[PDB]
Amino acid sequence: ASMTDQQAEARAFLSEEMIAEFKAAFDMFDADGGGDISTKALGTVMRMLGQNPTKEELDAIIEEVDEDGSGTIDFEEFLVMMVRQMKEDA
Ligand SMILES: [Ca+2]
Repeated sequence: ASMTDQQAEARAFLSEEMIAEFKAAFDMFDADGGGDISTKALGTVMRMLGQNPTKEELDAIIEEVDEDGSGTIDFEEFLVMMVRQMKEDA
C-alpha cells in the first residue's frame, strides 16, 4: 500500500526482536482490530513503554509520525515514534 522512507530507517535501527515487543503494545491500543490507533491515545502509550518528554515534543511527534496525514497511526508509523525520540539528534 505505502512505504515511507522514515519506516526504512526505523526498522533498520530496531532489531526483529524489538519490533516484536512493540507489537504487543500495538494490539493493546488496537481494540478495534483494524490496525490503527488515535494519535491522542499515544500519550497513553508513552507512560506504558517508558517516556516522559515535554508535552511539546508530543504534538510535534504526531505531526512528525503522520507522514501521510491520514489522521491515524499505524503499526508501521509506530516503529517511527520509537526511533523518533530514541534517535532525534544523537
Ligand atoms: Ca497515518
